[PDB]
Amino acid sequence: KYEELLKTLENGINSEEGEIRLVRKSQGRFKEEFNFDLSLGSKPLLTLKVFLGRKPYWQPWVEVFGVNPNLRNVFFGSEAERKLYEFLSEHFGRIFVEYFEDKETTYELQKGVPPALSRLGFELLKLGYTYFRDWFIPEGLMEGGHKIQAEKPKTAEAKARHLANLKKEFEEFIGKCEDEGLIKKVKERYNFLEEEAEERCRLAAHHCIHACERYLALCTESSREQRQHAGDCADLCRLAALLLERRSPWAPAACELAARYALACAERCDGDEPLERECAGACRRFVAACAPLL
Amino acid sequence: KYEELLKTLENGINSEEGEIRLVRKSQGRFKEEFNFDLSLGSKPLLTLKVFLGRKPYWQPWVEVFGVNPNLRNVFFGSEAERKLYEFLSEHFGRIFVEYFEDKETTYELQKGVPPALSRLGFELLKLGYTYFRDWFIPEGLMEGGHKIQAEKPKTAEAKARHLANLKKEFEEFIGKCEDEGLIKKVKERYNFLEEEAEERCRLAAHHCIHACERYLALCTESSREQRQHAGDCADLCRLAALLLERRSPWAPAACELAARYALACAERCDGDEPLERECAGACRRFVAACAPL
Amino acid sequence: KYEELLKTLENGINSEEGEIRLVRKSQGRFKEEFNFDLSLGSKPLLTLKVFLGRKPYWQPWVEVFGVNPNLRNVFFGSEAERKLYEFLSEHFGRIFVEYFEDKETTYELQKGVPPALSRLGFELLKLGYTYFRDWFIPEGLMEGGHKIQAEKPKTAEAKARHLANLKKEFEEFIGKCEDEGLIKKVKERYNFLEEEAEERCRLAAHHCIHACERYLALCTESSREQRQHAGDCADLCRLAALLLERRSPWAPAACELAARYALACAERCDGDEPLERECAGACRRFVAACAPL
Amino acid sequence: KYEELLKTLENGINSEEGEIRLVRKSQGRFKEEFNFDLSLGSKPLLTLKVFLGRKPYWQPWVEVFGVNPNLRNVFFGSEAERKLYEFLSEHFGRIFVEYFEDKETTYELQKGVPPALSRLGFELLKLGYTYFRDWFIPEGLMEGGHKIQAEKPKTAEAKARHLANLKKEFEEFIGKCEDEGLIKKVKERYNFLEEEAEERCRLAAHHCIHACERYLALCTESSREQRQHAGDCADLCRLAALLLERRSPWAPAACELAARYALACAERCDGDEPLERECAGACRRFVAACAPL
Amino acid sequence: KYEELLKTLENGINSEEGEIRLVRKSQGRFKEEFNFDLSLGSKPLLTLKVFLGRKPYWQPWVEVFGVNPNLRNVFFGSEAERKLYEFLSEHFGRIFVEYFEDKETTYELQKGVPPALSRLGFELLKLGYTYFRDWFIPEGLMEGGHKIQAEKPKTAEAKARHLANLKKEFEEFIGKCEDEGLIKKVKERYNFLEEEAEERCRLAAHHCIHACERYLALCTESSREQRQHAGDCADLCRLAALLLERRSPWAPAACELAARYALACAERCDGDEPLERECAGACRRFVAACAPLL
Amino acid sequence: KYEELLKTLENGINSEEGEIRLVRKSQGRFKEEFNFDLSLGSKPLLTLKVFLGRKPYWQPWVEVFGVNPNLRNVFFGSEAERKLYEFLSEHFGRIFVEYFEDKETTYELQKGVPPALSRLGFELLKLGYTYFRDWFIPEGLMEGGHKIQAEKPKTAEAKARHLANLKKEFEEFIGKCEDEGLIKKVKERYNFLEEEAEERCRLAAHHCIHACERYLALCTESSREQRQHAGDCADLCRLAALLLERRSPWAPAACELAARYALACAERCDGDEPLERECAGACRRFVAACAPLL
Repeated sequence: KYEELLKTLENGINSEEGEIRLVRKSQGRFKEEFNFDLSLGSKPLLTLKVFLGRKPYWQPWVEVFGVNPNLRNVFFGSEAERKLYEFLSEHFGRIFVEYFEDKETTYELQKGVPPALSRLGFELLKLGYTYFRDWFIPEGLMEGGHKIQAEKPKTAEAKARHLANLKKEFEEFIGKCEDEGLIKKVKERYNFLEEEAEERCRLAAHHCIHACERYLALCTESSREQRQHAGDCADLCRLAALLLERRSPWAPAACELAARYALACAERCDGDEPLERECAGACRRFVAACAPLL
Repeated sequence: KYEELLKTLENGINSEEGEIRLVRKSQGRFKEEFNFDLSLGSKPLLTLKVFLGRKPYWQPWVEVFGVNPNLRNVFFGSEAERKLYEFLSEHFGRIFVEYFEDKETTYELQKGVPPALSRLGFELLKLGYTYFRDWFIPEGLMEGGHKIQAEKPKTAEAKARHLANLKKEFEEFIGKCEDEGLIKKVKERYNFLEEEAEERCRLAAHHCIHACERYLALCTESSREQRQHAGDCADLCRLAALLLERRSPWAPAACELAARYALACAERCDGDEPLERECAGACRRFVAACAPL
Repeated sequence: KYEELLKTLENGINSEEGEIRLVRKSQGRFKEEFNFDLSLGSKPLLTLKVFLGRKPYWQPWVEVFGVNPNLRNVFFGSEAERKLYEFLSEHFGRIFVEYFEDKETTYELQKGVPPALSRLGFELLKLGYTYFRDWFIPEGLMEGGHKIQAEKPKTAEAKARHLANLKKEFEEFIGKCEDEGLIKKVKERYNFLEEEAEERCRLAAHHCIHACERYLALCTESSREQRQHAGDCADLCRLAALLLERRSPWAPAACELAARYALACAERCDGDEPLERECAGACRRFVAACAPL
Repeated sequence: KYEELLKTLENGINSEEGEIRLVRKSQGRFKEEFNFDLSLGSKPLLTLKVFLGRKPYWQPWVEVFGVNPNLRNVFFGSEAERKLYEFLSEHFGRIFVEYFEDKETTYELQKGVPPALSRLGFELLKLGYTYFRDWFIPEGLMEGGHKIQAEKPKTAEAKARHLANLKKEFEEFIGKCEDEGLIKKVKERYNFLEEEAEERCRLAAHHCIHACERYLALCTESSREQRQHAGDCADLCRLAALLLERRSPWAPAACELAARYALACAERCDGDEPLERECAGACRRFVAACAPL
Repeated sequence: KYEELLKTLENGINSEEGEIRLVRKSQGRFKEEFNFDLSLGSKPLLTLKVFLGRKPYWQPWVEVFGVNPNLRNVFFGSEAERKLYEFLSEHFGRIFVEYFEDKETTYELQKGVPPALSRLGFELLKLGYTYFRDWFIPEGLMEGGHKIQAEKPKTAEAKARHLANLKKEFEEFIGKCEDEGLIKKVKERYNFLEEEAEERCRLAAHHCIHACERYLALCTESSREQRQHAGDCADLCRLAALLLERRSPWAPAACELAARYALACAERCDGDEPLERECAGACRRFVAACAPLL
Repeated sequence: KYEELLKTLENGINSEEGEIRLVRKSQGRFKEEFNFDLSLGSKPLLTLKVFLGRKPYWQPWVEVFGVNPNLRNVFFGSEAERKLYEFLSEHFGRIFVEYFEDKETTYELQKGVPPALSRLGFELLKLGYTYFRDWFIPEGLMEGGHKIQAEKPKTAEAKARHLANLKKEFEEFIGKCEDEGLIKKVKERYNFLEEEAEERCRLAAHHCIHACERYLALCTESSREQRQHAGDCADLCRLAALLLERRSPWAPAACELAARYALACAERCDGDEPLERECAGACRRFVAACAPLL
């Protein structure tokens, strides 16, 4: 677990803004803790502070800080930044990021944007981090207190709680804002999250319906509670589909429901056959397509 | 209006228990207020105290009280009771009924049953009265204070307001009660409503549906957030009937979805024109139908 | 007290609509309780139910009810109504008036107008009744429950308590109402009060002013926090009259300042002596005057 | 039940002020409802309006009202009043008494005395009525609304519920009142109760004590958390009597301890058997006794 | 902006307790951040940690810490201390100050004095800092957590909110205290703030009245809404004046009001003339004299 | 005060897990502040950070941190650990302890055990620390934020408030837990606290009763308010005794009360005699035996 990191950074992480490399390393406060100094090309970029974990009670986390102010406009918002986080998410469930050198994000948070929807928070949201905390402790009191903390959801349940929470704070945010430029930006971000879910739902439903359609169709010895299951599930997935194909905002409400009786259709039509292997199957992939919506 | 009454009561109402007749009438405290004493068969039955209204600010109401105790087990739960309320429901939007002589209603109310779902209150609910109050003022203080008051909803908006609250009142009792017979009785009363509600949805959605088709069709100068609104509303309402069609089990969930984005259509398609008047109208008559679900 | 009454009512009250006469009287439920039926001209008018008091614990009160419907558009809004209340205000600190037959009052109350500012309630407000209750108990439950109850303030302290609350009640209605005619009517009723309140201030400040001059002057053994208190109070009250003098627009702000540090003078200059009795007194009669501002 | 009444009232109740007799009776609004007019000596006294009950859902009640004002200083505070309530307490679990003609009660209620501790309410408290309501609806609105309503406790559980609340109501008044005579009167009324409560404890603990001895003794198949429960309860109750024995000053603190772990015995030793029925029973009759302490 | 500081400390800051001089400097955590070590005379005194700002989203701040315990009773409460803060306010809108070595202030805060009214907080209050935070994080958890943070108000509005807030906490404080010595001290402080405002109001009113007096007096073509404006404003300023001349506590309530119709008089009587140049003028200086009261 | 520490650690603190010794020392942030590095036998163990106090406003405190992860299972839970804290309580009223290297305690806190009843918190509870705070600041935000802080009660009053508080949180805890193993552990701990108090109460009562018994017995010129005092107190102490001898849970409720009228008996029966010297005496020792219960 420790070496996937050290070796990945030793070879380097490439980017169009320069290649990201390890400059210096040092032991952190605990035995499972380390400081990694990084360069971009040859110039100093930032430091990672890492804790590797101690099973079972202590999770790994990584802290990115000490960004070179001279690279702040170059780095923040660059594919360099993206590729670094992509790498970190592969290994760390909790991440902290100092935002002093990030003018965009800084500005946005000060205007009340939910943390998950700021320039920087959304980079992490895209990578699956769902629970956010915005720290802004006065540096005069304690330094290094201007950080976004982000964690991946431990269950399907918290994840939905969190997305529900972000949905609430967004709408609450939309309602109090009076910057036309800012609102538009914030909205592109939600849609993009909404949008990617809607497009997979569009298809999973297609092939959930056809699984349900084909199921009740030719499968010989089935119930009527089951041809009412595959029967109705397919029609839910149909309407869900209708709203999503016209890209209507009321689609996920439809998707959410259709998911329930795809789950109900999945759960109860399954067994050993090829058809209920794929009907219940396609439902569950339909039930799955719906979760990141809400 | 008063002569409509005097004529019916003099004429009689037939029932398995005898004819209900006007015995005697008299002028009340007010100008449009009257007391009608009724007999059932050969015996005295009860009094109606009626107010005919003073439009627009004073609604008509009727109070049923002073039941003959010799007839107490004869009247409550009878065709006589139905025939009278069925009758009264046609002229009064507001009704009061003393339930002292009705042990069922009494017992049920004493054990926490919502008034609309009590033996007596339920008869009124069948006839369209949606708002209920259970009064139980001590007689040592003021005479004439054990009454169920019930009202017809003032608007489609109110009609739905009353029913949603009643659903909420229903589940609380259900969960906190521990008498199965009572619970079975009450659930049964509740269930009958839902089933009748589904058939009410079959049509209300219909004259709601041809209303949204009619709205987005010819009404040109509307927003386009509105035609996605009126557009999606209709199809939600389209899918729903389909489930009641086959009388399907996964139906009440859907009308519940379809009703929420039927309300959003009502709210956002406001207007002075005929086209948006009947559109929002037809949507809202569907939602009221939907509430006990 | 009762003979004062019997004599006046037998004698008559003159008005543009006819003479109000005692038709018939009768002993009530209690010893000092009586019903007086009145005629207006040739026709029956209404009943007064009166209580004469049982000092100190039972205040006198009068209830106006049972209005002749043939005269309903004749009486409400008339010299007859004024003459009766103007009369009643001289003997009863508490009054009840059924407003069923008064559509204005009805409508206004139904649309959320505070009772004191309704057509009917306002007549009572003019006569010094400051505390109001709008009762609207359903007649199916209890007969005789649509009444405005109004009371004269028990103290200068109460007098001001009632009026401050009414100002608060006024602005809420103003802001949430969307009927200009009604709002204009109500603001007009409100405005008339303020204007009359300003002239009430012209004098109340006066016999408040010579009271503080009189207080700090000769009363020696008082604190010195008190003479800055009574001292500043007076001059605040001095500057204020000056603005009402010229009937100036920047006036109501000032009495509002002067009233706050008139209250602080009341509160801190307490005492058994005549000098502090009339000082705090005269300050407090000024504040009550000030409240609707 | 009604003939028990008619006979007693016709017969008379003797007292220092004269014989109370039935003057006249009449059928009320309901079947078991009757009005009895009474005379005291040669003069008319008051009316009883009575309800005999309709088991199980309608408790009997009696309302005392319409007192002869010529006798107002004769009746309230008299053997006549005691003899009537002492009598009524034997047939009615619920009582209403108009207190208009009782200045003491009036004054006390007007000055914030809890009803049970007012002159009138206290007479009822002596007879076992534990739940009180002081009604004071304005007569301009509804006639017959100044009454004390008092009820016998429905269970040992309720009996204690009423008394604990009254203790709480007592200390608030005590602390916020500044009339020593009134406070002395009220404390005196309160004190008399506590003293009588202690003797009530002497026995209730007793038939509570032999009940727990009887419980843990032979009842074998009980938990062992229960025999420490029933075990400790009893000894707490054992130590307590010992302090009332000598009528000791450190006593009320102890019954207060012993009552808390008497309640825990009630709560945890539940059961269908006779042995746990009378055990929890005897514990709970002790706690109700304990509450005013 | 950076050099006004470095040079001012290089020449020195004088005081009767010794001269304040720069001993050592060092780069802080960010590029715009620095540590300045200071001496008093020749002896070590304290360190400043400074952030210079990064327009537009990051304000400058300065942190004073690491006070020599040996100079704690000499330094705290001295003109040396005063002159140092006077200098800092000239350049920094936010300041943090460690109070371990300050027995007076420490004691007072522990007794509940609002932070703005403690020995040390009032030194800063005098210099215009209006928003306060009292930090007392356990040093065992985090060191350097016993600090007063103080900021200047960003608007006239917040300033009044803050003064209102301090007025509320003071009165609330007065009411719960039972130390005769402490209360007296706390009160001298409020008065001094109250007092300095009252004395300028005394005069601004004098010359606001005379501006209004002279205005309605000789100015030929004016309205009656305007001779009611200058007319009434002058009389407000008069009463205000009366209460302030007898030094009555109820004066600022009067001053506050008179300000409104001095503002109303200022706003509406102004235009091109010499007289409304100075009438509206004198009102606005009267409206201005009133603000620091409340 | 400073040297009792330095010398005690120089000679060493012994334990069966090895002897605890000073490795290195260093000056802390303040003049009254120090870092002590410690060894177990010859191996590194942990660091103490100490503040010695500055009378009157600043209490001493000590911070234990930087535990060797390699000794974490050896150290935590060992008599070595016990003896170190025993020593610290003798000199410090406030203590902070880092718990990363403590698997037992860590696990338990994460399950909601009141801090005073965790493995580590109870070690301190036994030593008289009564007020607890559980810190778990994210190390990514600030390191060294996973600590238990514990303080001794400043008065008899707070102490009872605290014990009452722990009693409330315990019962509240018992009610929400669903780990049979964990609950049992948590309960042994409360009982042990409850138990040690009950056993002293058993005896103090014995000799309080006999003090009261002997008092009213032979003492010639006494009141009847006094023979009602010693009279009744003895009987309270008797019942209290009865419940405690059968070890009934309802005993301290009895003990609590009996304490009141032992106090009442103590206070009022005392004076110059040998008997009221010991009666009031024995009561007060009875009143005293009761306090740590609740």
